Amino acid sequence: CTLSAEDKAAVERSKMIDRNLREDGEKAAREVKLLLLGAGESGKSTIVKQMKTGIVETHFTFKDLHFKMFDVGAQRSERKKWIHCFEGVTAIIFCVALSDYDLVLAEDEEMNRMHESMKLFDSICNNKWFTDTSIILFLNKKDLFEEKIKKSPLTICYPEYAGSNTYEEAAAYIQCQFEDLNKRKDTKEIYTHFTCSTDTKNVQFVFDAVTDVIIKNNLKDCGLF
Amino acid sequence: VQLVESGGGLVQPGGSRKLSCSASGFAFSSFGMHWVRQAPEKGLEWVAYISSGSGTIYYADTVKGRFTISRDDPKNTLFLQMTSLRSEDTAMYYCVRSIYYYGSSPFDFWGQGTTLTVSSSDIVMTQATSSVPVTPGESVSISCRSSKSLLHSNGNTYLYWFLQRPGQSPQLLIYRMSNLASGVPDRFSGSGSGTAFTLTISRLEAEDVGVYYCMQHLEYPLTFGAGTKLEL
Amino acid sequence: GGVIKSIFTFVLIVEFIIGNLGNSFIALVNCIDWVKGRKISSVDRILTALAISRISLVWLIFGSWCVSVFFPALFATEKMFRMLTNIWTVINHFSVWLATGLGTFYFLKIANFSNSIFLYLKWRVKKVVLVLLLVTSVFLFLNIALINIHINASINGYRFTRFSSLIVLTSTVFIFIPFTLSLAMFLLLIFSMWKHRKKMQHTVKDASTKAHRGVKSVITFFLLYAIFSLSFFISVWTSERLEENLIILSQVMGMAYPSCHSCVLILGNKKLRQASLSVLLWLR
Amino acid sequence: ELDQLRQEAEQLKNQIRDARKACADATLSQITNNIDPVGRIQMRTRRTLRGHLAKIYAMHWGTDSRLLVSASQDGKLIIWDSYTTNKVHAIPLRSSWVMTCAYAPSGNYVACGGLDNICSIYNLKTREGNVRVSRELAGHTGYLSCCRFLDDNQIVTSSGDTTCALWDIETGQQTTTFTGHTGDVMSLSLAPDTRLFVSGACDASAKLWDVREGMCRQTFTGHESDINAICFFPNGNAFATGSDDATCRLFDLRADQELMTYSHDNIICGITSVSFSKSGRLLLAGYDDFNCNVWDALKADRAGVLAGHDNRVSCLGVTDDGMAVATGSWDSFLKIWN
Amino acid sequence: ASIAQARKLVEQLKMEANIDRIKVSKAAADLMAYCEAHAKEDPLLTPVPASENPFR
Ligand SMILES: CC(C)CCC[C@@H](C)[C@H]1CC[C@H]2[C@@H]3CC=C4C[C@@H](O)CC[C@]4(C)[C@H]3CC[C@]12C
Ligand SMILES: COc1cccc2c1cc([N+](=O)[O-])c1c(C(=O)O)cc3c(c12)OCO3
Repeated sequence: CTLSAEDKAAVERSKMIDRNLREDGEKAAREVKLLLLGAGESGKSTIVKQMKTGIVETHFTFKDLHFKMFDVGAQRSERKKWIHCFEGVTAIIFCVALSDYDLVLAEDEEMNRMHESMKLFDSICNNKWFTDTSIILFLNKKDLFEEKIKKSPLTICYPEYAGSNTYEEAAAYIQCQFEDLNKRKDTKEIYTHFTCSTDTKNVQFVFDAVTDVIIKNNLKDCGLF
Repeated sequence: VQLVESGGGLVQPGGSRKLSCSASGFAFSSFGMHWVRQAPEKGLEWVAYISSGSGTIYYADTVKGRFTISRDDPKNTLFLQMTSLRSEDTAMYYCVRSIYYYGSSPFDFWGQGTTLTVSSSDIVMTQATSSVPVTPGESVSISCRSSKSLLHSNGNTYLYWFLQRPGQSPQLLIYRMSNLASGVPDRFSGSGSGTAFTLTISRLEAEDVGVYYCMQHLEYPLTFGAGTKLEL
Repeated sequence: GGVIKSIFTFVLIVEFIIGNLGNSFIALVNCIDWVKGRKISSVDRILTALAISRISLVWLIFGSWCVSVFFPALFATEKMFRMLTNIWTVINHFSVWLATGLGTFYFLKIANFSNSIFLYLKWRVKKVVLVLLLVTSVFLFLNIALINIHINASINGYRFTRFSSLIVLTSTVFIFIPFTLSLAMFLLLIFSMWKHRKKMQHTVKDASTKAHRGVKSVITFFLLYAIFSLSFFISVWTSERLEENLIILSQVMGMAYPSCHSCVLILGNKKLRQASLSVLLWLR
Repeated sequence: ELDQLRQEAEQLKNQIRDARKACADATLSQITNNIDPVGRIQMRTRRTLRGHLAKIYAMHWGTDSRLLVSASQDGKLIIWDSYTTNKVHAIPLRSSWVMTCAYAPSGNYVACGGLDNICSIYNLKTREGNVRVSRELAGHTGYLSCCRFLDDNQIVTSSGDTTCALWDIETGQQTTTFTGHTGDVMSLSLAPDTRLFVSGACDASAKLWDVREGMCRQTFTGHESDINAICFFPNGNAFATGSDDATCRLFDLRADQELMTYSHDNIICGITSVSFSKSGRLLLAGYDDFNCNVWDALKADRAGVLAGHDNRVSCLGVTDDGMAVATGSWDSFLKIWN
Repeated sequence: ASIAQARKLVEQLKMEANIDRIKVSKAAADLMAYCEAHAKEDPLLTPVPASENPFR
């Protein structure tokens, strides 16, 4: 033994703390963590409102799965000095507005907003920390994008685009560009959804994407990958 | 913080009674509980101990088998179930809290106590001083001797000092022979060598009159002292 | 006659050395990972346990075959017969139930059924796999008790090829049971993956495609083992076979599992496959 | 007209550089050429503190050289007994995104902060028996990076908003703001005299501040990348900085420019934590290569290596008595070295 | 606009310019002397006996 009475009770307290830490960690492991990234207006407010300071932690439960959504848009600092804190998130929710192809930034008007979103997507999709972290790409401002493309041309943001000016082909072109920006196609997947204003279909898409990441990670620890 | 105790009163020999210790004002789940007796004109005697989470339970030799101790952490209450009482159990039972970690101060708070009346190998610590006449403003060196050395291999000596003013619950003064408890004035200071320990008061005040107790915490059959008593 | 005995000896030695290669490679790769400070996953721990059990089994059976071709007089002892049967049944029960323990691990980590009992099992994979071994411990005791009952009658009658056949039948049934559980678990995992694939084909369009080359190998091994074990069951339960080569045949068929399933697991695991590629590079 | 302010700034910078060059007469390498080499310093993992289930990002010893607090993204601050592996407390953080933690010199309070832009002061010696939140200091517009206690009532906090702060805990207000940095401030170390402290930012500049006065005294620029860690020499007249360009540099306040460059050709990964030894001879730096390299301060020679971490060594501290070195890293493990 | 910021930068550079400076030889000597005087009380540089070490 050689342990005093109070030393023994201290070890007992440490064991109780062990038990509480293990319980909290087991609870945390079953709950999915998501990092929300966006450029400019993006649509983060709308996407957060659909599924109900520097970090805005929004928690919701969907189909026996507790969701943690972390917003980092208010950091306004060097992204590379804190982006490693989010290594280990199940997925990154990236929102780009499709109404920003014909809209330029307030400063440096020569740069387009969709091009800023593409630069951000290149930054975080090919980032060294987010190598096995999938991206749930959200393409919002659907109605505004359709109305604008009814008259405006897609060539403003894509001078190398050859196709009609309707919805489907333009949306497919934007999606294809955004996934083709992913250099590491052998370790991560990009899930794309055109944001809907009907019911909880968007949250359903997040749930299925998270289910894929969970199954794929389970395959990874099981070594089947 | 408060530890109000219920139960107690007249009890026929061989009977059973339940003593409840209501806890309020502190994190009860993380505090290890204790029970201490005091006969109407005798010293303090330890009874039981239940830890945080009820993992470890210890009783005394005169208590084992007859008494059982349990805690209801959600209800923040402590129990001391009693069976086959006898006349030697006629004492005021005190509810004692004790947290245990590095730098902790075990036996911080003592409850007011309930008077329970029954109708008709371990360490031993002695305080040969017993009563002593005293005058305010002087210096008093209350001494207490332990049967075996209380200095452990961890460097911590395990002697505690307690103060019981007339008609008041015992109060912690010095823990680990040197550490002044929270709220105690700086006039109190303890020292010793492992076998002999002295508690000194640099200046005496009218509030210091009472009975002083020395306690060991090395081996769990906790032993108190007879109690040095100060009289003006 | 003699030609089939030689053919079965040839398949005996082939199974022996392929099992040696597979189990040694698995154990060595995982031990290298452990000693070098690399990550020690749960799957590689169960793989070490399975490889140890399988290599011990194949060494036991090959030593049996050697002693049959070295000290045939020792093979009439019935004391070494009883002891070797008991030891082999114990170790083989451990190996097979740890194999279906790895099956439980895969099933309860990967599959995504919505059943409440399934969720309960899923969150406690390490409890299920350990408790699963405990529940089948009585099966091990029953298996040991049953063969001991049969060999006791054989010794009394002796004071034995038919008795060998009867104990072979008993052990074959009791090894069919865990393999059956493993096959049901694998089929359930495949069905879960297919349901998931259909759901995401409808919704978004997967993780199933990440591990697909191994499923074909596992299906091939399961089908071959099922047909071979059924054929052995007929050959040693109904077919006469003159009871001439049932000792060597039983040795080879009971050693088929610890030898070939190690190769199938080598194919399935990514770490073992990468180390196999590294070994091939080192050879060249 | 901005032109002649720019010209005057250039002239002042040239004058400062000329004064530094005039001060630089003999390099520290020349003076320390005849001294006894430190030799091979080999330390063993005396105690591994398990229990964290996330990446440890910061830690700080108490003044007793026994207690130890550690912060990780499990939302938990754990105060360990280093002599015997034991957690005296396990504080559940309000925000799990912690990047710094502190231990008060008295030991009564523990500070915590991170991507929540809040410095949370936790009271340990409470009559209730649980660790509570004494004060939640807010006011930074950027994430916290390093919090250090002057005493039980004052704390100096470095944020990513390019500003360092001093606070009064009882009022929970910004008593002084230390502005002047261009990039995000990543680390800070209070001098033993507690009147001065240096803070390192992403602009590859180390700055020296006066706590009482509130204005920068000297600015040091020798690095080519962001400084992630900074630590005072025990003397108080020098300090060392570690940057992502895989080199550590020693600066002196009196001379106000670099003295030594700690770099190896094989070292490409940056430094995440720098702590001196008790005597200042051993500079300990935690790198991103999953290793912590012991550096001789007087001679730029690798005295040893403290390998044993599976992931990047994020936090690294040395006891006040010099009897231990702790090197918590991203593998959720804390190791005490001796 | 940024003119005020330029004035603050100029004033800060001026204040940093007129500060007392010592030769690097003296600073190096001071650091070396501090290392030499406090070397023995450094457990890491000179390992303590197993009896004194509390992390046995
Ligand atoms: C039944 C399925 C699961 C596998 C078949 C393999 C079993 C039945 C094999 C493995 C080892 C074999 C034994 C090896 C050696 C001996 C000792 C000898 O005196 C009689 C045959 C006997 C006892 C063999 C009988 C069959 C046996 C027990
Ligand atoms: C690529 O290999 C696999 C992929 C997915 C599943 C399995 C598997 C390989 C094996 N196996 O070891 O051959 C098994 C077994 C077994 O045979 O132990 C039992 C199972 C399995 C698998 O799924 C649940 O039940």
